[PDB]
Amino acid sequence: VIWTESAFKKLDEVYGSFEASSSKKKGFVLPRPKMTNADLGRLINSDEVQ
Amino acid sequence: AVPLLTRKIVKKRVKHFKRAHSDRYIGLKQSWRRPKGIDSRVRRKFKGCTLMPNIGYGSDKKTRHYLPNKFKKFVVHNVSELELLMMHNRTYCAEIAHNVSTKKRKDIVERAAQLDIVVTNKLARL
Amino acid sequence: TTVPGSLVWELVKKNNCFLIKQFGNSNAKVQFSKEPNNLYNVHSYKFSGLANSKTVAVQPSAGEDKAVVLSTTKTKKQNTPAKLQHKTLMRKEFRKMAKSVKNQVCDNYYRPDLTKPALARLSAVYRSLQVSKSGIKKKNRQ
Amino acid sequence: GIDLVAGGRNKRTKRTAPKSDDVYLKLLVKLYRFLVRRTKSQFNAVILKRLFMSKTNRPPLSMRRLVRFMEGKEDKIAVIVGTITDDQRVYEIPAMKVAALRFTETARARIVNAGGECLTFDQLALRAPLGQNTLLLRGPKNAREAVRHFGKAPGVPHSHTKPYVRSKGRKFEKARGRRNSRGFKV
Amino acid sequence: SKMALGIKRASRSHTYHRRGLWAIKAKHGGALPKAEKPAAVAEPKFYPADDVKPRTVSTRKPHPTKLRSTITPGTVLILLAGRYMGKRVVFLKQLQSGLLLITGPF
Amino acid sequence: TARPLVSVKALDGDMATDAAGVPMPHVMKAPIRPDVITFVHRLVSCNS
Amino acid sequence: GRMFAPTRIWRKWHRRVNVRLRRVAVASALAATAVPAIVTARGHRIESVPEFPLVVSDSAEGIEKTAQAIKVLKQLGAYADAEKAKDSVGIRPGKGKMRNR
RNA sequence: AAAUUGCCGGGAGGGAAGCGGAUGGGGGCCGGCGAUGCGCCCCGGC
RNA sequence: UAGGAGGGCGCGGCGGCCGAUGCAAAACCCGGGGCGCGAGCCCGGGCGGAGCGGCCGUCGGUGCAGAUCUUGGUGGUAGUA
Ligand SMILES: [Mg+2]
Ligand SMILES: [Mg+2]
Ligand SMILES: [Mg+2]
Ligand SMILES: [Mg+2]
Ligand SMILES: [Mg+2]
Ligand SMILES: [Mg+2]
Ligand SMILES: [Mg+2]
Ligand SMILES: [Mg+2]
Ligand SMILES: [Mg+2]
Ligand SMILES: [Mg+2]
Ligand SMILES: [Mg+2]
Repeated sequence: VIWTESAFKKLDEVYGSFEASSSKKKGFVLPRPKMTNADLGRLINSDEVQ
Repeated sequence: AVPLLTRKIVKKRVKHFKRAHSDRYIGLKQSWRRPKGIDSRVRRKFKGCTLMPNIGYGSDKKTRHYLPNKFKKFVVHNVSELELLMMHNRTYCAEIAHNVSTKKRKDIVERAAQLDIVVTNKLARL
Repeated sequence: TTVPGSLVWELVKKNNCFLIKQFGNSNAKVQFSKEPNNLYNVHSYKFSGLANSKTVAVQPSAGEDKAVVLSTTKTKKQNTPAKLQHKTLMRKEFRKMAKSVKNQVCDNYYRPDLTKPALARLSAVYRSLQVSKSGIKKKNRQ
Repeated sequence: GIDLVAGGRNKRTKRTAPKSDDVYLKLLVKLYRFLVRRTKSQFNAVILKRLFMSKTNRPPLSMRRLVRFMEGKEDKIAVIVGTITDDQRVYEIPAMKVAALRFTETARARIVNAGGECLTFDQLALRAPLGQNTLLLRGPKNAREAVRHFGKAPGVPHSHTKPYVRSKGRKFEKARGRRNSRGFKV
Repeated sequence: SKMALGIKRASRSHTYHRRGLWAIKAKHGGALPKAEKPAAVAEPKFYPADDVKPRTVSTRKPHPTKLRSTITPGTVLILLAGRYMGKRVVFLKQLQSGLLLITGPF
Repeated sequence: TARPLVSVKALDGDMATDAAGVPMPHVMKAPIRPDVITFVHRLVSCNS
Repeated sequence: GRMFAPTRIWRKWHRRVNVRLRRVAVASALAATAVPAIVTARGHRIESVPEFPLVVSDSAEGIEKTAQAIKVLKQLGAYADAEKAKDSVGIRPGKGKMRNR
């Protein structure tokens, strides 16, 4: 995808963020992933785990 | 261009598994179809009747798909995917696909000679 | 990879443009990956050239004698494809190519995983160029 | 010939990997494979075996029950391998730390505005890899509407199973087998 | 007494006596010597793609083939195969590789 | 308070301006979910 | 004679997906546009594009001619991909080459 | 294309033929069917 | 066996990706060479003279030895009655 500079700055106004009614679409917030950080390397090799 | 396989290829059966009663009829193809009869001597496995394929006739995993060359075959359509067998020429053998042109075959074979890749079709279409 | 390497692998482990799979999905399946920056072109997460920040490529150069390019991805510049790979055009002989590859792959702890494989591909590429120069003097079958 | 049932091969089955091909769930699966293998914590074993569950074996757990379960145990981190739904029937929620697959966007806001911290299973694996001071939970499994239909048949004595009826009303299975005055009382 | 030979060989003390750790307690002080890191070649001409294996110097030391009891230097033997089958010859001595050495006389 | 900026790549014959990047959208960070993508694409391409 | 169970016009041609599930899927697709390894895996020639996500100025909005659009693709790295499509156009194998495809 | 027929060359036959497992004898066909290259050295220049 | 499930092979489309093709595609023939236990696949040669394949997702008028099956052809009976 090649975004023009007009479209890119209003992609936020269109899809919004993790806030109620922030999106131009009604009844929609961005899905949240089942993991915040998907780096198995960093998880498994972190000091806590190791 | 020297085979890497260091184990003798053993085959528990070389004869094909022809379909039961492929002999009496012409319309029946030679390809195997399990006899589903209720009184079929083949399904009941009387001695003297054709043998069915079991899983027991399977060949060793470490000597499977090796040609008589002791290489596993890999079919290549062009130089682009010929060149990706650099570090498998001791275990993988190129075969130029059956529908390429003789012109492109010359190029693939020339490329494979200098990449030192075993090819079983270097005398094809000339 | 804006997303992490493991996630890229779980995204492209089953289909991508660089994957050549033949002989079906049975026990006969043969899998290679033909992206430029995969060394053995084996389609695994160790060697995958798309699911990794730190990848090395060893390629014969364009039409010119005995010039090898060794490239390593820049980890930090990673969302900049035009400036994504540090390419290194070296044309010296083999022993000094091997020392430099060890310098760029293993000795700086860039990615010691691919110490031996990168050198093996370097041997193969070097002798490929050597025979493109000289010709088929050896049948290479004993 | 040896006297065995099915040659001894185990005839029961269990999940060994989720039917779901969710890449994030597969990555959690790899993480907890590592943890249960190198760590030998029974907690990791249970968590793994419960990521290998369907959504009817992972029913939602709401705060009105989570707060019950957290009443006086704020030091321990709550773990629910499932979903946290809010519950507009509770008013004051203690600031609690809960790890789960999903949070309904209103329940996550409820927890944040209550001042607790709302985790995923990787963040859980950061500060409780062996599960120090954790409180594992399950939602109500047999609370599902479909379960009200299971068990011994509707028309046998002592069974309180809901029979499949296309609509409630006087005309829909009330007459003969549900009262003495028409036939018999089930 | 093959079994008795096996036991006497397998005894730990006699394993010491055979492997001769004494007179290795002679050269290197009164303690067994260390080993080092040889083979500093650092000059690989070529890198094989598959996992590298070098050649074997067979460290196994096969027992010499035993001679028959009824063969003594000075017997008359009977050849059986080859161009001299049936020839009656003389066994001179068992040569060092394990084969009999015979003469006609010629 | 941190989100990366995307530099806009201007073209030839573009006026000079003291401009900076566009901050990365939050949508451009959403979970990448290939199974949902293939399911929804299956049904929407069956919808024509 | 007939065919078995003849095809009928009242099959389920159009299937329904939840509006929120369409939106979630569009979110995941937008996210996947931003990852260079995903685009390159998916089959686009991007070795010369400056930055991801690739964003060009509003001066692009005013262009009119196809030569101008090509020239715009030249500053960017897209034109390798555009050429890939242009020289990979070829007749569809099969019955599609007579069903108006 | 097969069913089916002819001609040419081969094969075999004491009231069936065909098929499975053994090899054996004929054929017909396979040079990735089967290798000649590694190390050590001395020039002679590259 | 009746039956149930899993993993695969194969035919024809659609959305994608990688290709082949007048230096010969599709099809079909072969005492040709192989791979797989097997469905089946890969290569060689001939005829052929213009298209075709592979991988991922997905869809279907999708796999024949029988039905006194349907259409078309061909036999033995027979150079007989
Ligand atoms: Mg019966
Ligand atoms: Mg037994
Ligand atoms: Mg009663
Ligand atoms: Mg015929
Ligand atoms: Mg007679
Ligand atoms: Mg027979
Ligand atoms: Mg024979
Ligand atoms: Mg049908
Ligand atoms: Mg048919
Ligand atoms: Mg038929
Ligand atoms: Mg049938």
